[PDB]
Amino acid sequence: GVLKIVKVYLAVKRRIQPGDKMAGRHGNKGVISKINPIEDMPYDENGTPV
Amino acid sequence: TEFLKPRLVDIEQVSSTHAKVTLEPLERGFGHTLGNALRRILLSSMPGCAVTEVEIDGVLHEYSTKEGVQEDILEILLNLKGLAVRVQGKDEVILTLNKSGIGPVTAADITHDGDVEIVKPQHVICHLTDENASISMRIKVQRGRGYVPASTRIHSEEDERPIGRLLVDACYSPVERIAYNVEAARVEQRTDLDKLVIEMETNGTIDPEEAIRRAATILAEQLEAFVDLR
Amino acid sequence: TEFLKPRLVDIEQVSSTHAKVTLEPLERGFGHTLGNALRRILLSSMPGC
Repeated sequence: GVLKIVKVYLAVKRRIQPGDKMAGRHGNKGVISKINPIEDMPYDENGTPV
Repeated sequence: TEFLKPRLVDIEQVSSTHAKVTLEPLERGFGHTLGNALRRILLSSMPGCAVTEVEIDGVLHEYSTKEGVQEDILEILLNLKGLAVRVQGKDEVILTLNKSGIGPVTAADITHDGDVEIVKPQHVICHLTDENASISMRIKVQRGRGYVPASTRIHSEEDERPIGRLLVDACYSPVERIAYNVEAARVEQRTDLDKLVIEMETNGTIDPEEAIRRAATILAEQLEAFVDLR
Repeated sequence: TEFLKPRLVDIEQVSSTHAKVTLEPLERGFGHTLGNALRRILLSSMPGC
């Protein structure tokens, strides 16, 4: 019944956002709630932000 | 009111990238007042240049691989995000790069426009393995600020481009890192004064001093609203 | 640079002593930049008797 078939492959670049799921290797899960601007992030004495 | 203005004292540019800026005298508590406010501005608002678009011939999309080239096209694009460019006159320039042969292609190999300085000429772009391989591209560098990803642009950009042309996430912001230390400045009478030492690490070009001027200007512009309108 | 300035919107002077002041629009991050800087000045630096 099928005369001809066309397969298309799309590639999509997905960036992380709130709602995505992240974790370590110790069973520590979490969902991203908010993406904070770098200015607002806690930063050490040296200036390097977390 | 015992108004007291600071004066820009030392600009120890340890490296073109890294620069310390001492600043004194500041009245008590203004070290941190100004220190933090500037730091916030410096990180975000700071305007700069970045590769917005790319076009390599014989390349339809970023996921393909070119023959005679070690790096896949995405890898090349990543390197272009990192490419440090200063455009003096215009806000938009399109640089060309035609290179061949068995060579690690660097930034120097790009044909520099009269008013376009390549800050890190040694910056790696692509590795040409086959000697008969010749790579030819045109990189559009625009001036902007902050971070404008390609996904932001495609969404608002109903303006269709030709296939072939590869849009890139624009990292316009030049300031890589910034921190401020506050030490006590000593006057004959006033030992409660403070000095502000701002340590900046930026990519190429954007001059420590010049960036300071601009950041202070942005803050003052905002203050217009709270002074002038009530 | 496409400098985005805020405009003083509402001044709800609930009392002569107590007043709320809304302010918009501020570009991202400048809320706290300006907010805190002003607060510091307002408290420790405002001269008086």
